[PDB]
Amino acid sequence: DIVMSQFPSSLAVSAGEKVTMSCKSSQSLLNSRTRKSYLAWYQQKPGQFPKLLIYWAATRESGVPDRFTGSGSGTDFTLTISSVQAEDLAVYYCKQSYNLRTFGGGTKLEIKRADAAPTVSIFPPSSEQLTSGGASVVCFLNNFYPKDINVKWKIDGSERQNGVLNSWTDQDSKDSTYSMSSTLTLTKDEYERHNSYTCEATHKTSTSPIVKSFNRNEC
Amino acid sequence: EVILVESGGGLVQPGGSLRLSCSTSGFTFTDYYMSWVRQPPGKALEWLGFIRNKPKGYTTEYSASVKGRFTISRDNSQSILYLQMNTLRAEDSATYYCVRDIYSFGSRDGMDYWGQGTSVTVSSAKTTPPSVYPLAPGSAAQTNSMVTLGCLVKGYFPEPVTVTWNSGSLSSGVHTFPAVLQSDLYTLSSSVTVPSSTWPSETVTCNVAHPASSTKVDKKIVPRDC
Ligand SMILES: N[C@H]1[C@@H](OP(=O)(O)O)O[C@H](CO[C@@H]2O[C@H](CO[C@]3(C(=O)O)C[C@@H](O[C@]4(C(=O)O)C[C@@H](O[C@]5(C(=O)O)C[C@@H](O)[C@@H](O)[C@@H]([C@H](O)CO)O5)[C@@H](O)[C@@H]([C@H](O)CO)O4)[C@@H](O)[C@@H]([C@H](O)CO)O3)[C@@H](OP(=O)(O)O)[C@H](O)[C@H]2N)[C@@H](O)[C@@H]1O
Ligand SMILES: [Mg+2]
Ligand SMILES: [Mg+2]
Ligand SMILES: [Mg+2]
Repeated sequence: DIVMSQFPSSLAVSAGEKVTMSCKSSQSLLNSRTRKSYLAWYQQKPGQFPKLLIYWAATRESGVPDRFTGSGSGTDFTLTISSVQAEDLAVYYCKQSYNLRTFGGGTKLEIKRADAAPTVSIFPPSSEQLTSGGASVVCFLNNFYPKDINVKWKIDGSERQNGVLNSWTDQDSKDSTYSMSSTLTLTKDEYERHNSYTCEATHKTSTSPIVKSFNRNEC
Repeated sequence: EVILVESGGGLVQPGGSLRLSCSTSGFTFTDYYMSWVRQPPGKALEWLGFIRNKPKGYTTEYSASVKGRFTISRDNSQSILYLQMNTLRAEDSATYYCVRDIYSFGSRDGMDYWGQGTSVTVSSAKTTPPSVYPLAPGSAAQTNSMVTLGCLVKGYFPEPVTVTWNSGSLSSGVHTFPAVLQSDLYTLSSSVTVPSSTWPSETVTCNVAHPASSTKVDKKIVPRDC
């Protein structure tokens, strides 16, 4: 069998910059008669199916932007993207078709962009959820960058760090920003024995946290 | 227009078996080699095997990883591709893709068309439908202009769950967070942002689909949360 590998595992550049990534095979993919190397490149944007970009090592699929160029032969290959665009955010995979087919492990291309502050929204538990005996307080932190962000929850002025779960979206394909949800889940009983619920977001873009809260008693 | 559509995915218990289908249209099915490729959540693509075209006699070949356990077949009159998966285990949990492969060696190469894929989860846990909760702003507007709403999808299994807003109309301004597995149950949330002159004067509904339990829920976001 042939082992396919790629490097680096991940790379980051700003829009407009050029990027190169590599692919290597355990054995030569060159056919001595045809002189071609049977290597292809695929692009898989976050959440969608893969798209064929290049085949036979250097032939671009019709319709694929000329910014994408493949090169190499034998066991060593490269994919170059000149003038990277925000939408180029994706994992790129190489694949040999010399003997059956085998995919490499992929190279994730991340995009760097200007810092942006998050937009914070807080939501008290729905009446529906209360009927099930549970209570989730949710805070969305949308369209920010960089990814690193801290959320602090406070109930009646006290910090609550138990029962809190955070979840980040993949980078956006159009504006390269991130979004994240912070959810504090309590039982209906505990939720009802407190008044103030606050989520505080601390991000690089400011020295002062963005705070959102409601009182429940003012509900 | 080439169309590949996979079906058959769902929850299977360890040691169980499953048959996936791939309907095709828009091209002469028999002229093409067809492959199956899978992808575990957050992991790399993995080629599983192929079935050759007419001139080559429709012969099959498989990846060492599944050879002896998965088989591929094709119905040349209906133009449907199949993947029979036997004796499954956790490691087989993944999205399975139907892909059009080459039609000849000297013409070109590459898997040029792919289906959307169908998810398979191998687990002993029980299929559990989700609860969908509408998230409207609390009784506190503040600096208005844009309004953000959301919906919490909680306690379901297995993944995935599909969330749309006004049947997709509200694309853009929508963010759906990755599900988090707790115990044997998943929870995720989705947010949508629209101008305040749109909601609540106009309707906003989050549409949730959970294939595995054949469930579809519509939750209109009604004002007066808290
Ligand atoms: N059944 C086939 C067989 O007839 P035969 O049993 O009488 O020989 O072979 C003839 C072709 O003539 C012979 O060619 C080989 C050398 O073959 C190759 C080469 O130089 O390596 C490749 C041949 O490929 C194809 C074909 O077009 O004929 C397609 C191949 O495709 C796949 C696969 O399905 O197997 C998928 C593809 O993506 C890629 O992975 C490819 C792989 O890289 C090839 O190694 O495989 C495959 O189906 C092969 C088949 O395995 C061949 O047996 O056929 C083809 O292009 C031929 C040229 O036609 C030659 O002019 O070149 C000679 O081997 P040798 O050791 O070099 O001498 C052999 O002696 C020739 N008889 C084929 O037409 C017939 O259908
Ligand atoms: Mg690479
Ligand atoms: Mg592989
Ligand atoms: Mg054979």
